[PDB]
Amino acid sequence: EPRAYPFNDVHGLTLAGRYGELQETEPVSRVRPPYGEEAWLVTRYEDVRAVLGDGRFVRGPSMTRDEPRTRPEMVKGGLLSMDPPEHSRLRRLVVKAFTARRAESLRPRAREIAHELVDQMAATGQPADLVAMFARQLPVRVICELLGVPSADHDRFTRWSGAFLSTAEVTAEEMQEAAEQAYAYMGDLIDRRRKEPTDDLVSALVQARDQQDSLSEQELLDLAIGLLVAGYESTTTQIADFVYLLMTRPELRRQLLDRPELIPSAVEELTRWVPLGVGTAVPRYAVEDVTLRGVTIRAGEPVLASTGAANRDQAQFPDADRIDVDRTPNQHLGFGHGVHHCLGAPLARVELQVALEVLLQRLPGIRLGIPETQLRWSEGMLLRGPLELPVVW
Amino acid sequence: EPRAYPFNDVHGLTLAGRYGELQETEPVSRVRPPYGEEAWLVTRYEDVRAVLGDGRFVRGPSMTRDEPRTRPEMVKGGLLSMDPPEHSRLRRLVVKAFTARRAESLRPRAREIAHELVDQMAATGQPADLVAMFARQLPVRVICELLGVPSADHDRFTRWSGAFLSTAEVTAEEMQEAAEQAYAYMGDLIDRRRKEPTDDLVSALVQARDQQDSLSEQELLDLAIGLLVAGYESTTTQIADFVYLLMTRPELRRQLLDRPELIPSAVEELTRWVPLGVGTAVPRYAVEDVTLRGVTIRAGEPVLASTGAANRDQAQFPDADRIDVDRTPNQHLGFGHGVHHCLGAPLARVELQVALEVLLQRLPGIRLGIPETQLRWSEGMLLRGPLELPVVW
Ligand SMILES: CC[C@H]1OC(=O)/C=C/[C@H](C)[C@@H](O[C@@H]2O[C@H](C)C[C@H](N(C)C)[C@H]2O)[C@@H](C)C[C@@H](C)C(=O)/C=C/C=C/[C@]1(O)CO[C@@H]1O[C@H](C)[C@@H](O)[C@@H](OC)[C@H]1OC
Ligand SMILES: CC[C@H]1OC(=O)/C=C/[C@H](C)[C@@H](O[C@@H]2O[C@H](C)C[C@H](N(C)C)[C@H]2O)[C@@H](C)C[C@@H](C)C(=O)/C=C/C=C/[C@]1(O)CO[C@@H]1O[C@H](C)[C@@H](O)[C@@H](OC)[C@H]1OC
Ligand code: HEM
Ligand code: HEM
Repeated sequence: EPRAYPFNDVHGLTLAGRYGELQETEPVSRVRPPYGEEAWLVTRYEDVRAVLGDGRFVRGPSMTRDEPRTRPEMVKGGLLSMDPPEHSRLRRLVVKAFTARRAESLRPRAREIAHELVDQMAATGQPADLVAMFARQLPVRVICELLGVPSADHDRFTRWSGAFLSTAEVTAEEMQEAAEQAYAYMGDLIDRRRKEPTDDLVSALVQARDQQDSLSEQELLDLAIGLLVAGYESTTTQIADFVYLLMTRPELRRQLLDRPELIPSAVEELTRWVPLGVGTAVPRYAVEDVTLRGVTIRAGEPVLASTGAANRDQAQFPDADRIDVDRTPNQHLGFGHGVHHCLGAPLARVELQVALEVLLQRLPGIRLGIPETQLRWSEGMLLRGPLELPVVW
Repeated sequence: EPRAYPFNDVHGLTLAGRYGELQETEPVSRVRPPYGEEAWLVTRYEDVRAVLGDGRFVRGPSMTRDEPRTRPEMVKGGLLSMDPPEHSRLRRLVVKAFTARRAESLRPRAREIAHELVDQMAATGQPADLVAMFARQLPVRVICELLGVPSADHDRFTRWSGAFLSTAEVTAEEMQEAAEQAYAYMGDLIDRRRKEPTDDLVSALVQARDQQDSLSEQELLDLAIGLLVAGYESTTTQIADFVYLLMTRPELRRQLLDRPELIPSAVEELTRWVPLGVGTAVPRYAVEDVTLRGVTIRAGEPVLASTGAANRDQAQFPDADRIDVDRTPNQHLGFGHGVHHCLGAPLARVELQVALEVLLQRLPGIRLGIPETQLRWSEGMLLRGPLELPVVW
């Protein structure tokens, strides 16, 4: 009797038709996921937004419950699993050091990195795999620059962080040693920035103060690693998805070639339109009985709030299925909302603006080097994107 | 400048959002297929119906053209490769023998075969592969019945026919040997039926006459074996896809369990809704310059008419993306239209109605035996449906 969920087919970026049907007829409904408990699905923009910004919906039970999810393991911990007030303290300290200014300051280095990755693609010659060569490379190198990892070490961060990808084919024993080595490096680097501060993020976290608090050694170390993981896969996938769309939606490519000044606005409109997630935001749990648009969610029931479906909700975005690079307003939920709203978002926007800008500067004739019927899509089951994008230009 | 086409991915039944965009803004557009010549893609119901019904679009050049298509080899020949008047002669004789009345008379043996397969499937315990044990078994056995293959040879016949499926893992030599034996067998049976007529279809085809004309020895053979192939894979795949939908859409399962008399209507509505083909109907070729929606289609250009998109057109079907078993009217194009309209359609309706009726009658708790997200999909590249459907009940 609950619907089998996810609805989205991972082999592509198409929004499941069942969402539009639910948004009209059963905006809060019962779903059964591949693993974990039955849950409530929330689909409309107002409701998704209410849920994510209502402190009555918490994340803390995720530490002990059998969470609704697509994969048999549970991934627990980090900032996304924490509730106010301990969440709030870490976040206040991180957003103090990790500011929009600091994001903006990395644009010139992000462009240099993107151009170097295109040079390497030019050198290997066509067709070249935009996924392996650019999308999987840029986000992790940019995050290494943000944190302050010396560039001599960026190659091997890339290799370690690759073990933490939901698409990775690694043994659990290889992934564990990748994690031990990553942590050991970062703990060492935090210790070097303590004794001798630089202008990088690790130094600024070591010395951030709020009221009278500061991050502890372990907090620093978890938060640095977390930012790397949080920052990598989601950015890589969304680059791969945006290029894929530029290659398959010709009116969109033409527009941004004609008017590159529309790129920042195009990044917001694609973040809105691409239903990136296979399913929803990580489950929230009702702290007490709450009524949501006539349906009572009892205390402790999990809620799956779809930002995907929300961002395509006709009541909020007129002609919601149209990509309109000049759409205003565009208050989308693609970076979340409320206390857990993406703290990487100013940087992710810079990376996505730079990726588009540079790719269209360098490879304006870019297109798929294979038929779409032969694209391989990711079956990681967390985000939707291509495994390889062979391109010609 | 042409888009790559097909847009659909093979691994599911998702209808590409680009189809709706083209239906609104570019209902006749240039595309490039994975193999063969560039072509015109037609997507509105009116237009696809007009193409398929209009004698100016012929199939004869398929015999010598580099046809737009999804697999490297070409499958040419059979009735579908013919034009009036030779097509007309063959068809008139076939539908003389192969009547709606003959197809209905097979309902009670189809039910018996279906119960037998349910019994065999139940005996292998749960979970059971609904595809291998039921969907790939019913259509070929019923075509065997239709033709008058004696029931003792259905198992061998099923093994030969199996070699012709687009999913088949056979070598070239294996497929040739299967064809050669299937030809000799069918040859032998035709001769046996000429000497001693029975009430089966092979007998009716030997005896059928029209304006004093009749089928030759070679024609009969190729029509007989042609009916087996046209009738096997498509009905098997549509069984699999209908049952997959019933197991994943609980309200649809519920309505048909409550009201089995809705089944006929449901088979129509699902035939409409399911974009069974990866791509379009096989290409038609304009005999002379034709205008279609104000775009000039030059003589000889291939024309890809998407019955998948047509059946999903909002201009024809209110709420076209919604499955409504009581949809009326439902003038869908899932069995083609015009002179090459599916001539097995009455029998396919019988098989699909029987497949639903017997499974829901015997296994009313049937449901997936693994998460939908873990289903494996066919990569035959022609029709879409699951490779395997582990079920429990
Ligand atoms: C897809 C991105 C997402 O990926 C993840 O959640 C990472 C998932 C991988 C698959 C995990 O590794 C697997 O663990 C299994 C026990 C064995 C698998 N192999 C060995 C066979 C192995 O691959 C986790 C456990 C890996 C470790 C290093 C980890 O904790 C990674 C965390 C990273 C989380 C993320 O990078 C960020 O988390 C996501 O952030 C989004 C913004 C949230 O919306 C949400 O997205 C779905 C949330 O997803 C759970
Ligand atoms: C998707 C359904 C479609 O299947 C097909 O079209 C299936 C075609 C498969 C994919 C082909 O098999 C491949 O051939 C390759 C050269 C090698 C591959 N292996 C060995 C690596 C092999 O798998 C073709 C060649 C199979 C042969 C036996 C064949 O001619 C099959 C024809 C079957 C046609 C169909 O079963 C039905 O299509 C029929 O096509 C005829 C040509 C038409 O006249 C018409 O039949 C009346 C039409 O039905 C309405
Ligand atoms: C296109 C790229 C990105 C997308 C689409 C994205 C999306 C999101 C979303 C939707 C959330 C909220 C999840 C929820 O509430 O369930 C989130 C949180 C978060 N993001 Fe991102 N993100 C991206 C890039 C980044 C980057 C580059 C970083 C770091 C540099 C980052 C760091 C984080 C962290 C640490 C959280 C947890 C915040 C908290 O719980 O307080 N993200 N992101
Ligand atoms: C659900 C199963 C079936 C579906 C969805 C289906 C669909 C179709 C379609 C859409 C066409 C027209 C294709 C075109 O014009 O390009 C066609 C043709 C054809 N069908 Fe079927 N069909 C099915 C079952 C059957 C069966 C059981 C038989 C045999 C008894 C059969 C025999 C044929 C033949 C011989 C043709 C070619 C007709 C001609 O060219 O004149 N089909 N079918």
